[PDB]
Amino acid sequence: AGVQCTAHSWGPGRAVARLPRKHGGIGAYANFARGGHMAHPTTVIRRWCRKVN
Amino acid sequence: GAYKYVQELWRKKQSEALHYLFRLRTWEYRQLNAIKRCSHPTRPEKARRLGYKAKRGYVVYRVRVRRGGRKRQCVHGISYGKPRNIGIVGLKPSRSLRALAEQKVGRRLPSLRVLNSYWVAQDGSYKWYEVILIDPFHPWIRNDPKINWICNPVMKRRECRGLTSAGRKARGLHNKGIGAMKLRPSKRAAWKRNHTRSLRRYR
Amino acid sequence: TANKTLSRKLRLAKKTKTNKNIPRWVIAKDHLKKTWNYKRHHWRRSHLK
Amino acid sequence: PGKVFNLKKGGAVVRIVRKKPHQEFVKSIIQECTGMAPYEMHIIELLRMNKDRHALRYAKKRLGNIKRAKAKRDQLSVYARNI
Amino acid sequence: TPFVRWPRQVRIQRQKAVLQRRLKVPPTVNQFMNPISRNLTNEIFNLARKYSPESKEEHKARLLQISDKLVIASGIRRITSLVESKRAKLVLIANDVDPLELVLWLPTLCHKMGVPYAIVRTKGDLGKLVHLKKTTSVCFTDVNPEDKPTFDKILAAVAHEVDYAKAMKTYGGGVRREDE
Amino acid sequence: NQKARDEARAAFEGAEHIPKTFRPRLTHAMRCQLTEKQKRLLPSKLMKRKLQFPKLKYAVK
Amino acid sequence: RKIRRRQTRLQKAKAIFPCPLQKLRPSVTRCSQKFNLTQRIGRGFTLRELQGVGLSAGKARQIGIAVDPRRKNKSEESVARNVARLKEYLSKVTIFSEEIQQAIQHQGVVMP
RNA sequence: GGCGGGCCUGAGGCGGCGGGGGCGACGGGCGGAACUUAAGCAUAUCAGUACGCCCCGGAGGAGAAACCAACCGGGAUUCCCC
RNA sequence: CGAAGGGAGGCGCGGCCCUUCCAAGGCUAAAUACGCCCCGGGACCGAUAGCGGACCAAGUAGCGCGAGCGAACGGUGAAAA
Repeated sequence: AGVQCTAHSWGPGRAVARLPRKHGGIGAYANFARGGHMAHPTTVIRRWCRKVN
Repeated sequence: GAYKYVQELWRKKQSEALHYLFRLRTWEYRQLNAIKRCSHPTRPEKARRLGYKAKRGYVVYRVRVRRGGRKRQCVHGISYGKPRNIGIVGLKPSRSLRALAEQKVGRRLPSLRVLNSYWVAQDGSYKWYEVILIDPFHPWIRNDPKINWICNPVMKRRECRGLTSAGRKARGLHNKGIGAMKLRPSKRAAWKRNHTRSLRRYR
Repeated sequence: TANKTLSRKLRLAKKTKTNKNIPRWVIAKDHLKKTWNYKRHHWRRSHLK
Repeated sequence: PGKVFNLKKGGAVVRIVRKKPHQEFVKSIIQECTGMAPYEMHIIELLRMNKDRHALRYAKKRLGNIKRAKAKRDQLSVYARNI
Repeated sequence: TPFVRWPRQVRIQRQKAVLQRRLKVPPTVNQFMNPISRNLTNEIFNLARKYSPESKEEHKARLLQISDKLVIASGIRRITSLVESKRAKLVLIANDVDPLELVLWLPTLCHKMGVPYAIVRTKGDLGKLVHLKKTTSVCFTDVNPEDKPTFDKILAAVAHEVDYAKAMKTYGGGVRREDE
Repeated sequence: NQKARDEARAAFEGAEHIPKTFRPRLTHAMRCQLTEKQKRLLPSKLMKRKLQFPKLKYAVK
Repeated sequence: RKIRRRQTRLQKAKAIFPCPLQKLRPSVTRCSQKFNLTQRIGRGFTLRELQGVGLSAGKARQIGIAVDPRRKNKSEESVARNVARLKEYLSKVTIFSEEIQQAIQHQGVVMP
């Protein structure tokens, strides 16, 4: 999710923030970008079950 | 009892008589093509040891492999990157030239299944090996309980999956016990079973 | 172009034949409320091929 | 140390397990037909004169094992006596 | 005229013959390239015809629905056992066997056991005797009381013409191109 | 078509090598497989040992 | 997974109702000095142990007794423990050639 | 010398039957990186990984000891716990 | 370069034992893995979220010579009355 697209930082001199942008110039690949990955994606490796004696 | 004598005559490979016979053959083989259909095994005793039976659906082909070390295919000889990974001539193939001979006859004839191969002759330039291949759709083979397993679909192009004797040697499967405990289901599979993180429920 | 191949011409023909709007009865039959065919092309603005 | 220390080892009875001519005949017919390899002929020349350490040294290089080369030295010796 | 570029297979087979007449063939191989005389070959072959197994057509009417006649045994594996057991009284081996290593040791094991042997010409001819396309070796093990005088005559000329001692020392090998 | 296909099926019915259109459906894999008679064929020696030591029913108390 | 394998054992048990799911297997001393004085189920009875109960390898396999040709007895005491195993099983076994329905299938390791 | 046969090695054609190509997984065979970690960097690590190529199957591979051990010993393979 | 009885016992070499096995041929089920696809469930997401794509026509419209890139757009009402 959010990583299926091809986005690269436009660079440092185009008057735009350095976040990754799609070919058109659309913000991508970040928590703050619409369509971007979760900053820390939720995962099934969480221990769902605890232990009791 | 004849085949006992041939096994011992063929243990004397540098014998004056075998030397003439193997010089005459290494000349003939050089004159022919790399993969050649042979009307019969040239080595009947070794073919019979490795399975060949003189019935229909049993074919022998001689494959010629070029002798020598490998040169990595990198343009201009340059393999960029880390210095350990440099070096293009003098590298050594990971599979015997016997295994290559069986992979070469598999590609030329993908309609046949490979059983086993044996050394026939060598020169400084080339080494010749004869491969016994089986037609898995012949009536005699399908109905013969001894070779009927070659007709199973899971034995399709066995050389391409390292399942012939020479491929098995190159995968380290002739060795068993200490030395071979990280190459048993497969080298790749052992690494995957060792490096798996279990993450059980009641961890 | 005035010299074209039948194969090139046939694909171009299909493009012309299917550059049509939704039939008015289909809008009624399907109760579409979305009349425009979005696959419609214009020679000046669109580049087929 | 490759054993544990138990002075009273043996509190059980131990089942101890006990230990072709035609093959020699086939070799005799093939020897008559083929003769000796060139490497063996040289060990037969050395065993006639240059002696054991030279013969063993050539044989350990050619065969690659001391037990195998020592055995070849003994086998070739019988034919070397009568040179 | 005789300047044709013959097919590659024809050239290789003509050259293989030329090389075997130029290289020094070791004595054991040379014994196959120097077979027994044609007159004797006819005489053993005539006697073997008087033996022989059932013919293919005789086996066909035997194989519709319907004795110990002495027949020549065939095949290296049976022949070796008969030579080793001294059951054989004559062994016939063909000059040409594709892997000569199949029959190279036979003259040696026949002399050791005392069975008389001869190297006859063409395995196709030895096949005609047993009704098979080709066989490495045929061998008489018994012989009819009626045909034992002929057997004695043939076995004597086999001894006159076959010299294991000379053939194991001939090293005939190669001739010179000029020597045609 | 049904009539011609039916009459033709019947004509080549009971013929060795019947036309491919008239052959069973199956799949490529099934049409290249081994008949369960061919797959269960055992060598004479192995089959003899099956008869020699037949499968049995037993209960352990 | 627990459910899938329980179903598989129930399906196999139904397939051979009188016969137990598991074959009689030998008692073998656990290896190494750390475990020498403790015994565990092994793979198969040796041919020497089978001779003590007078059963052939093929016969023993028919009566649900696992047979190991590779295993060699090692100690006289091992043959005696294992021969006793087979005798207790041979009494328990009831070879049958509707009473089969009233037979009670054994569950788990035969002789634990 | 030239004409027939047998055998052996080839050559063209015809019949029957097979092969080829597909699938973002799992599986087998190969060829094979570098970013990265070492607070630099060459061995090392990444990684026997990405990717490239070849080959199956409903699983595959492995498999009935030229095994481990050192015992009051086990006993083909695969898989899990440690 | 090349054996004959040979292999192994986790420090090489030479000797002598011991324990343990038969390489250089072949087959084999089960337990194990896993997408497409179907089925079911959820302390999951709730339209800038959740797949890129909930919308009659999404890998679509559009863009790039090409490899390839790739959107946006849910909701009248109980009934279209």
